[PDB]
Amino acid sequence: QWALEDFEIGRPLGKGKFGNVYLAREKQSKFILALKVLFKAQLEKAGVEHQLRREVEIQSHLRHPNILRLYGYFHDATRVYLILEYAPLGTVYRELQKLSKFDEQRTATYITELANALSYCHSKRVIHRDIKPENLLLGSAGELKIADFGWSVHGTLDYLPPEMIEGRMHDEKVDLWSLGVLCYEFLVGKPPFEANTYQETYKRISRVEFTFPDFVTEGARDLISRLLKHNPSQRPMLREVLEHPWITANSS
Ligand SMILES: Nc1ncnc2c1ncn2[C@@H]1O[C@H](COP(=O)(O)OP(=O)(O)CP(=O)(O)O)[C@@H](O)[C@H]1O
Repeated sequence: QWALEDFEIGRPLGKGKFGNVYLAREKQSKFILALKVLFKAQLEKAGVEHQLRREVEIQSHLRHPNILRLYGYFHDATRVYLILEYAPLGTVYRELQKLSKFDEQRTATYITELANALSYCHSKRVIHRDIKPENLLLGSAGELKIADFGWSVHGTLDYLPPEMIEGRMHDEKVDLWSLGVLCYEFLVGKPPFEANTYQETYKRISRVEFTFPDFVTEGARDLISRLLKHNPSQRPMLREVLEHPWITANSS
């Protein structure tokens, strides 16, 4: 379909696992996009050549103002290139280092943008493992865009919920956990179950051992508490998140 020839490639936007993401421009149209290079090599030799074909396909056909568009793809000798919407304000990760914590307005805002993006994603039966802040890009007006592609129906642990590490059966509730983690991390500046070892983060996640710094408000504590429940069934539905004294008081 497309080829390396169709694009002027520019500066590096960052390094991924299996290659880098370049800034690029389609020549006939001068459309500005991102162009993700993944080497066939470290997909062959990591057992994922299968895995991405599925994520692409899932991604290939879903569309939402807060989900990163995949436009298309192609390949050459030993490289595969994906073709992405380009997010100019980078990752929420950098925004979080640059700022350390987020105020309640922006935090509630991002959680709204996410719930939406996710409830739409629920409406078509899709889900999310790698739902973490380095996988959250910011668009030209300042809005979230999920950029991790994420699965349908069957690693650092900070963002995994209990059900996925104790090896159990797991459903859309997984995303509810992620929002609690993401919410906590936006406000506090670090994930609720952070540790220095994989093996402690497990106990910490398994039991749901987290505490709040003094500066975190009764209303946030409540939402985060509702979201971070060991039993998945006990966690809310996304509409209850959206309509929540706190979210509602603080979003845009
Ligand atoms: N579409 C885009 N627009 C702007 N910047 C992007 C982008 N895609 C990627 N980047 C930048 O390049 C980095 C590497 O890409 P990406 O994060 O997708 O790699 P990756 O999936 O292999 C590892 P992970 O998903 O865990 O971060 C991103 O963290 C981001 O800084």
